[PDB]
Amino acid sequence: HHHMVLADLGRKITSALRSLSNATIINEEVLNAMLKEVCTALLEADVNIKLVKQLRENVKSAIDLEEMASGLNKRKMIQHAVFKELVKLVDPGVKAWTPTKGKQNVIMFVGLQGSGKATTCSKLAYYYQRKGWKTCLICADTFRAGAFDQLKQNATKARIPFYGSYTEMDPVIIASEGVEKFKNENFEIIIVDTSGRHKQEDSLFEEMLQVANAIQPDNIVYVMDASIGQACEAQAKAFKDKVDVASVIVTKLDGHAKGGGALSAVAATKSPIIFIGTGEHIDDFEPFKTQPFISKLL
Repeated sequence: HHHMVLADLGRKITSALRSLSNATIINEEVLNAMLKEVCTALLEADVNIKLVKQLRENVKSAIDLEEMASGLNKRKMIQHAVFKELVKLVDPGVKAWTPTKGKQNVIMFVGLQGSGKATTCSKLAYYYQRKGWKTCLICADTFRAGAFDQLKQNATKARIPFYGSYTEMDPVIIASEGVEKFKNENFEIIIVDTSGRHKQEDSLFEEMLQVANAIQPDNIVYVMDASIGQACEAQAKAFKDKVDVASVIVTKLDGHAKGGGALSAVAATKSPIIFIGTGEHIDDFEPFKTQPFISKLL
């Protein structure tokens, strides 16, 4: 109830919908003033103006205040048209990849520097661990001088089987031998962590494709820092074009107003968002279901 990670965006939208429903008479002047408050609320959440303009057109096209046939309550329709369009804004419109029970699902992780990818790997492995999946963790991370220590102690947190090496230098052979070990051990969720000290987007795609060709994963997850706002559009579009199955986890949605713009930016690229990072705890991780996400927002 507006305790959401997008609460400041929620307070502004509800007040616009609350003011509209409480209008003595509903007309186009009251409707236009409501969109102005919502369209501004989205922009202050760093939503791209192109997305905010398209939202306004979709709302006015769905509403036909001039010819209102019997039985229709406009005020309640005005609010759902806003609600229904807020769902489109954060929905990629593409069915995400899901693991198959009884099969062996290899999932590889990629992410830039300062994205929380290393800890986000632990949350997904623990997520499937509480759901009854036989899960594991592989740290194919080279040259972080502590990436394996972080997994060694983070896998300790959720008692998750982990395989990695301090000394071995090729990430391709660490992930391959890691997937080979756990595949023959009948694991259903095999999570491979790649290196996180990548600053530019091209350096990520080199290691990403090196490790992917060897282990042949069933899914590749891009972990994005939402604190960059609508600038996620460049990252989302680039990563999706260079993989077969693309999925995006968004972390650091809290502590900044740019979270709502990052979600709509990745959704605009038609990249499936599969999970949310909302804070620092290990159970602070939840899948991205758009309709419950927007309904609780309002």
